[PDB]
Amino acid sequence: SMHPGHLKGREIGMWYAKKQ
DNA sequence: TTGGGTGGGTGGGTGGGT
Repeated sequence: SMHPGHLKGREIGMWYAKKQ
């Protein structure tokens, strides 16, 4: 409800690698 | 043959690889 999760690859790593 | 640890693992492996 806050993170993508549906992303695959650097897509999610560059979306918020800052975890949460 | 579909990224890498020049990002992290109280994001996850019902996402893929080193």
